[PDB]
Amino acid sequence: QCPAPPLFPYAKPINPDESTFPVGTSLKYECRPGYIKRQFSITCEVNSVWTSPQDVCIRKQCETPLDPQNGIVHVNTDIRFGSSITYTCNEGYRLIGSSSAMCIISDQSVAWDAEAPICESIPCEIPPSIPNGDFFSPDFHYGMVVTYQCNTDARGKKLFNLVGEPSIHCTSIDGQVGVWSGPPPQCIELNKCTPPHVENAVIVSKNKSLFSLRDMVEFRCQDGFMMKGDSSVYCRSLNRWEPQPSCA
Repeated sequence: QCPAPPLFPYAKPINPDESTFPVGTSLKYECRPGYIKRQFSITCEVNSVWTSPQDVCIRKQCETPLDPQNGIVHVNTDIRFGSSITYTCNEGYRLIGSSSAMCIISDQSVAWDAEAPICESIPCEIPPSIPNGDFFSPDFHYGMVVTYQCNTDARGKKLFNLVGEPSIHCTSIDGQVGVWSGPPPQCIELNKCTPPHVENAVIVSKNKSLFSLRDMVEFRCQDGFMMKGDSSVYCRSLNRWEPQPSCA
């Protein structure tokens, strides 16, 4: 009075074709590849329904995954047959290798179909060379800082004004390519001024790549705003402008 047995995703019959079994019939089943090896029986009970033993087939375990150095392993389900793991690298590190692995049948057991990846520090190009100066460094990777310094004269006395941020650091925008945080500073002669900047204004006087002491600069505010302060300023020592205007 029993119908054909259920068709288990984890088990198969040891000796496979029929559609009618009397009550009390026992059939010999086997756990499929990737499950811990076991032979068992399914029985046709008095009410014409089949019963199999509890937790008969357990999925085989793959080796314990570890977090890469400077990275993390993500176990989304478990570390058994059919499951997958993904890897990510931490901030300032980039992945080399496979970003995922799956627990698959390997010979007479189970194994990860890929090796764990490396999370290496994002590298940087040598920082820029600047005329009349250089950077101090103890090979550049994410986070490293470099400070620039102007050359002194042959007697160790100040010869240039260091203009801008003296320090820059290796960073990244995409998490793959390393970029320096900003531009390097400049080493300007003591009787010179660098071109001045006023937001939402243009220079109407002669533009210069570099200005000399007492040189004048005239600014014009763009259409929409206008002068606050004097429009004319003059080059002072130590890269200063006297007086120091605005466009609001």
